[PDB]
Amino acid sequence: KHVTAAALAEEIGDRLKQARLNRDLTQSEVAEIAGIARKTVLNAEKGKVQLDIMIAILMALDLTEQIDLFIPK
Amino acid sequence: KHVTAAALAEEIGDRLKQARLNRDLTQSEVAEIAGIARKTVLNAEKGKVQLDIMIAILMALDLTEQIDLFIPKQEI
Repeated sequence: KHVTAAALAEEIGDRLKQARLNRDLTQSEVAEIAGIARKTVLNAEKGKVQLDIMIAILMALDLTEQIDLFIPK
Repeated sequence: KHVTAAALAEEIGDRLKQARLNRDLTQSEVAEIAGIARKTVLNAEKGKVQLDIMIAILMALDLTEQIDLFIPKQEI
């Protein structure tokens, strides 16, 4: 991939948005589940998010089982 | 897999650290390659990092594709 880190972060944000839509959830619903502000979820879907917050969002979508496979050892 | 988001971020920090060590790189050298501050790398290895910065660190370690195991591509 010949892409900047910020552009790839935006692509990951889009994947998070798609995962959410596939689960028929709104940003407000994801925020309520994770116990965070709706604005924080909105920002995450733009690629602007802290790692622990992103993980909390993913846990709200039941999408953290793959993380065991991320740079493991 | 019953763990908190904070704990999991810290576990990812430790994985970033061991990926770096396996490549014989220092924190200073990763920062240099990625064009960021040393302290930013130090904090990332403790699990304190923004998504774009984590990606830049992965790119410095030639592990960019691993991001697809953090959030896979999604169909409609």
